[PDB]
Amino acid sequence: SMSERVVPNFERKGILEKPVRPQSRLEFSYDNPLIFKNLFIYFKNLKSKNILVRCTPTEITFFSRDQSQASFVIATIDGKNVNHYYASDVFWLGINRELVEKMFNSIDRSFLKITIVHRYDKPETLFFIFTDFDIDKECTYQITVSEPELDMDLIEMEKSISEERLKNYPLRWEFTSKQLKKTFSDLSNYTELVTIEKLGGDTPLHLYFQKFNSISYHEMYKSSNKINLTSTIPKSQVFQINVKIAHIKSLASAMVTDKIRILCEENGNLIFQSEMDALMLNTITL
Amino acid sequence: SMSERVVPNFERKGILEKPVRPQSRLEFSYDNPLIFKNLFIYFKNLKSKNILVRCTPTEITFFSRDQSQASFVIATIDGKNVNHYYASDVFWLGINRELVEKMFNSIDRSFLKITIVHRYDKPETLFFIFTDFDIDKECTYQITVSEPELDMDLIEMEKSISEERLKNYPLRWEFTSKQLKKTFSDLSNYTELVTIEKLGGDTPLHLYFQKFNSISYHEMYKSSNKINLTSTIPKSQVFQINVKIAHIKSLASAMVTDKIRILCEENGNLIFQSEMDALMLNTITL
Amino acid sequence: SMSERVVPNFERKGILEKPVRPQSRLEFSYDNPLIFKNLFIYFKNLKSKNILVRCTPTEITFFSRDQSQASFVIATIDGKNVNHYYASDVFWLGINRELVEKMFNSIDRSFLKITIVHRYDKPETLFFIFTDFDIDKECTYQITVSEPELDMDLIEMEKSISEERLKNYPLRWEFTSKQLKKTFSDLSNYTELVTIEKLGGDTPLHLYFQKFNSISYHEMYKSSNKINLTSTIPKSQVFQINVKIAHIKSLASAMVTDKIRILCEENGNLIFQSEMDALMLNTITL
Repeated sequence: SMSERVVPNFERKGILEKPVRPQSRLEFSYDNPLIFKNLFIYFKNLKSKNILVRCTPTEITFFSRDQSQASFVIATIDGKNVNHYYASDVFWLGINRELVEKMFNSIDRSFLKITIVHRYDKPETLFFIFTDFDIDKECTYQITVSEPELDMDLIEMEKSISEERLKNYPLRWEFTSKQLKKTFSDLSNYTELVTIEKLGGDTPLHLYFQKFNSISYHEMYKSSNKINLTSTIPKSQVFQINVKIAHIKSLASAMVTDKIRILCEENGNLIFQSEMDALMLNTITL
Repeated sequence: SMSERVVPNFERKGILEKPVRPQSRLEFSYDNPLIFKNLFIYFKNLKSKNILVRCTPTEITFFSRDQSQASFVIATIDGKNVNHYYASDVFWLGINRELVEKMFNSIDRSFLKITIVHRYDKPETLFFIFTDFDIDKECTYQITVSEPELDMDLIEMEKSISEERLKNYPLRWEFTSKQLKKTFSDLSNYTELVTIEKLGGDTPLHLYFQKFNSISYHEMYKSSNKINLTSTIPKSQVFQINVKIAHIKSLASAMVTDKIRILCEENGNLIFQSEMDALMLNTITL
Repeated sequence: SMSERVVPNFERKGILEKPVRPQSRLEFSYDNPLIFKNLFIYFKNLKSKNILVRCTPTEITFFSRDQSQASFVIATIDGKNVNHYYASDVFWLGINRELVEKMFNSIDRSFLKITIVHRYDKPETLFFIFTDFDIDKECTYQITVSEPELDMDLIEMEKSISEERLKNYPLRWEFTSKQLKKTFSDLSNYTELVTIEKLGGDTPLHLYFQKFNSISYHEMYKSSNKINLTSTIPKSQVFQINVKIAHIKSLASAMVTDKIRILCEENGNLIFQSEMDALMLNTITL
């Protein structure tokens, strides 16, 4: 094609009125395939067995829970922010994560494009196409998919991440993926639980654990503006919850996105919002 | 000496009429010692036990087979393309690969020169000298070698790589070491055998495997010019062979050279030619 | 603060007349925390169980021996070469290395400052504070320390590294940490002991081992000026000792400093002096 390395001249067309191929129930193309690799490293870290996929004319969404059933994951890729998107209607698919694990891990910088196709022809087949433009090499995966495991709680977890319900969480801040990784990797060296504490007002955010007669650790954020922290905790009121380290380390080590928004409420539930390009990743740990 | 790091001022003299030292049956010197490290990483990947060495007044050749006896390796370093070469006559040596494994792995960028000396004085000793010019440090290895294991098939494998016999292979193309590594690493994630298929004419090269009800994988090269593919397969004739992944991954992971020429024939035999600087590496898998 | 990354504007004030906080028996601050990480990688490589710490109004010193009891380590950080130092008197502390192992390993480039505080308030607590200036994040470790294990030989090992006793060692040279690592890693591939030999006069330094009928290895330094070698061995006199590889590889792999001074005497005792910035590291292997 056009090479200097191949110069990537891709157009972000978004949602199309009709597919290129007539039997396509879904046509997806994206110029950032590493998004899918990091997403499924996250699914691997969570030891998720099955990935629920919902395709609508506007976006595709991947649902999953971790093995310990504590964390819920909702990853939606917006069709208007990708290079090519069409979906005929609302249909669902089920993918075994172990089957596609190595396929997603095979994504490297030699692939400038990922294509996903589902056809009425093969109702139990999902096509994944990775394209190497340096040598015009097309790598096509034929993945056998099933009709979805119902999991009716997804109707309640998609409501839990609504913006009406989100702007009432009293404590929120932002970490880079590097910062979230460092905090919860260092914490995992000594503890499985960490206390998150914040006094009402302009006091620092505190993360700490205490072990008598050996080691106590306290990490304190003395400038709330530098982590985009906002708090609605009443003055002279103490916000204090304990959260598990394991699932947060799984998301942090996956490095799925650039920045990560952390939202906390008083009964211990956290929400992690990791938005990058076309991918909006939400983690609900209850 | 002359340093800015030491400025390497080495001369490629080639073959000499007589050695520097009088008792030298073989004097070899080369300014690219990493060639030998990658060559013996390959020998290690193949689990080769013994390396057969033939020294002639024109070149030195290393023979070996893999543990499964499927692959044959012929690596010859041309005396006219190295910095210093002399050999009195045609003689053979045998090296235990396990004995010299760590020695070759010790080669790094601090060594700007490898020297190999065999003397009539010590008929069962092979000298390997690595020189660090930053501190004038000379690292000398005294390796005990044996008289060679006969292996008479080498007379038939050196004939098999003749250019008369090579230009009749109907299917050939070229991969970079990175491309050959990616193809056969990704293949090894799901299969032990891959089908190589090519229809006569200007059709794409196809590599694929099929597993019912789980995963099928197909990688297709839509531009034969971009992989230097040439085919003599008759029009409307189908070339189709199955090849083992393991031994090819061993060569690809060794990253011995820059480019790799792949030659296929209809009964499944492959030949890999990897030529870099003074080293010509041939892999015959039958 | 002042950011372009945060521009580090730290002052090296040295020793202060009185602490900032009134109850501080020791106040230590340093703008090179990676020194402590490499120091405790060394302590980990030696499998040291307990670290003896002596704090004086002029400097802080860390003592330890390796598990095999062959090597002694004396690491002193000079208070006049750090950013902030005060100590009320001469007192001693004991630290369990396993307890603080992960804490020191958590030091990365996101921390521009390490602070160590001991208070009369908490006599069995040592505070370690790492500061991330990008987000004003303060990571405080509360380490439980004990009153020191007496180990009276430290009075004899601190005398052994006196400059009066050091300038009589007949053989000394200097390696970069990369060179010391390469020599004793390559040696560890084939041997547990290496012979160090030097003939009196301007002859090369020799390091070698010999194994009959398999492999002999000889590394020779043909330019003594390039490794800053000085010898007081009488002419036509042979200096020859055998030294263990393990403990030297532990120091070399730790990469604690830039250069390393090696001192040898005729009864096999070695001394390694590794001085970097505020840290002076001495290794005595008897």
